[PDB]
Amino acid sequence: ILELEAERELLNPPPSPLDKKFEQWEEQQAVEATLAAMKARRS
Amino acid sequence: AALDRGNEQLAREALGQRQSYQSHTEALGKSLGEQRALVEQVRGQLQKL
Amino acid sequence: MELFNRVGRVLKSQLTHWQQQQEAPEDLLERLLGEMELELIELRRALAQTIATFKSTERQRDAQQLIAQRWYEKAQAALDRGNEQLAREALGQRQSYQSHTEALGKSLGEQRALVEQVRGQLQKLERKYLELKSQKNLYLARLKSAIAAQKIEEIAGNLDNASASSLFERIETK
Amino acid sequence: ERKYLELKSQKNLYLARLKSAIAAQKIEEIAGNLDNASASSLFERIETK
Amino acid sequence: AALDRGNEQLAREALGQRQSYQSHTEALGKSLGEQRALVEQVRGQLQKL
Repeated sequence: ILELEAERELLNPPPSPLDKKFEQWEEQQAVEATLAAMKARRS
Repeated sequence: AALDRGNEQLAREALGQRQSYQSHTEALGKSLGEQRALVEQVRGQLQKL
Repeated sequence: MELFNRVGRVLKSQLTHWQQQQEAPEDLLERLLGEMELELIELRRALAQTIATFKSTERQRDAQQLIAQRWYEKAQAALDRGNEQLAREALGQRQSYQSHTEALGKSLGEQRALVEQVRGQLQKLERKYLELKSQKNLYLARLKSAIAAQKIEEIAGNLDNASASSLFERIETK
Repeated sequence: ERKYLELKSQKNLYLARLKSAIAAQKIEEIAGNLDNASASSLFERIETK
Repeated sequence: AALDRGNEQLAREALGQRQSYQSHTEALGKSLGEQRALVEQVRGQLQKL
């Protein structure tokens, strides 16, 4: 498994907490854009 | 199906997936911008030649 | 010498290229860099063997800390009702298990720095090999182009100086 | 026997360390011959030509 | 992705890497300035010859 993981860390940057939080905020911003469409149609 | 009644909770996951689908869609669309320029330039190369 | 003549096919083939090497380094250069690629595929697998051994030592730490938790569970069966008496022995064992766990964890701090520094050493070195391959390809092009240029100058100098003086002065005298 | 187990762990890690050092030695020595011998041969022989 | 909301903290590392990438990019670009002059001068040498 570790041998497979040595190729994982060659194909994939370590998923630190930083990029993880940025990706979570990206999902948050997608839903915030859907909310904007919702309330613009509701205007 | 969850964007009415304020039940948009499930839209979190549904648009969370769509974000990855849009990234591949625009990766394709911009590859297809180069592939456009390729078919245009190869058509002009041929028609001149 | 008859020995020399016997060796002649193998030695003189090499020497015939040896005098050529100014024109033709390509085979010796690419042979060496091929050997460097054969090494470098080892160096990457040796890095993977170090990472595997580092995290396997950490998996042994994961077991030690799991048995330490098993010692807390056995304490918890006596950590209610004020019956913590048996926790004396249970945590007395866990103290030795924590010492080995943190010995592993701090060995694994050095082994961390080893896998980081060896990864940076490799990525610098192999990227230098990549750019050195780029330079070699461009160097064989430069060399062949210079050789061609030398041939134009030398053949042009013989053409103008030898041929043209032969044309003008022999035609004029005739 | 627990010391033997941990010594087995160390030996496995020592063979990995040794092979990795050997590889490193080969990169430094081949790189030193590549840069110093080969590159000076390229620059100074191309320049003189 | 971190240059909005004042979350530019991660830009420290991201641009810290880009600094090394720009150095190699401009090393290439200035090597490619000499290689430009080489292809120009070799083209003029040939076309005269």
